[PDB]
Amino acid sequence: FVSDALLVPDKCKFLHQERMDMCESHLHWHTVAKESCGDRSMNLHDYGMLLPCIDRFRGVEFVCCPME
Amino acid sequence: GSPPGPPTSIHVEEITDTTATLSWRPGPDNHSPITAYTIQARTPFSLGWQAVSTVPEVVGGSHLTATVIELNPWVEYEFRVLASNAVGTGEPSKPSKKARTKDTVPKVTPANVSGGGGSRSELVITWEPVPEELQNGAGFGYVVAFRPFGSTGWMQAAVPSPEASKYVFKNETILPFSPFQVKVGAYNNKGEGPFGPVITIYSAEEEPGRAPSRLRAKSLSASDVEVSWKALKRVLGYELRYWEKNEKEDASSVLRTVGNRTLAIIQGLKGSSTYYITVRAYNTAGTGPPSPVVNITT
Repeated sequence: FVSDALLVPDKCKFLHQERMDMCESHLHWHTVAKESCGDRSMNLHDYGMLLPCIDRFRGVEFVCCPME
Repeated sequence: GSPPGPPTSIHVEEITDTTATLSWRPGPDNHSPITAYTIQARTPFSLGWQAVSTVPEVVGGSHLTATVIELNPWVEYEFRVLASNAVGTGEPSKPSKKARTKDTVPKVTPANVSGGGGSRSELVITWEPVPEELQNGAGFGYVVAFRPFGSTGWMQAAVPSPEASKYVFKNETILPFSPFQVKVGAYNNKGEGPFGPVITIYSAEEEPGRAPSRLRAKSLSASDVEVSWKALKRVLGYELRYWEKNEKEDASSVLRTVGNRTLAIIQGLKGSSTYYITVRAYNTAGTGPPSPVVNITT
């Protein structure tokens, strides 16, 4: 497994999260990213999975960018 | 009238990222009032037992508790206390139970960030992994940033292994032997540390496009032969590939030269035998197409 390289334009932020105890689905890790950009007043423009543990992962990486 | 005895029942009242509050029970004063206490500690990264700084700076004989300061976050410690009277310093106490300090964000960057090499369409980024005593927490990983030199934004990726020392990015947009700006950071469960300074690493180059030509050979002895060819993306040397008449090219031996030497000598051959020899250029991206084969006898 190799983590995806995400594109981070100017004033965007690269974020990531993981927990060696968890083993969650892709859809769960998406909602983690979409909400984290949301309560920062930013949109989700790019994301990928971290640490595979069947279609389940221990982490996520994503990019938030300002709105409008 | 001799030095005092050792304290007993060393206990850790609390522990933080850098401090540890300790308590202990006094031993015999050996007819001389204990004037002060002193504290030592030991980690897997210390040269055995070492003295520590405390608050207060001087732990008096009436003090059965003190705070050790200036510890290393996320490090497993054990402590001991020594009594000291007017006659002299006493025997150390027994070690406390092991206690790991609390964690924090990493304060260091990966050392010796560098890279280069690989096959075409690849960008190789390397770094010296952070040793355990500087990681400052569980879940230690790395963040790698890179971009073509002069670009606006960055490409970034989380590399979660604490022992990760290499990240390889492959893409059809990677131009051969092109410069990239690269910086590598660190992180653990408590947050992210700082990035290192921006360095320039070049992408992988392309293997040689052409074969050497005019391959000729002549024997020097029953086991030694001299091989020469003609010169031609850059080249760092040439690779010989040889096998005897009753063998195949794929199950052969290899020999590599460095530079533009254009000549080479093969040892270890058998006398009165026929061999086949192939010369092939190479750089860091691999080899190019081979030259037409030559046959020589010993």
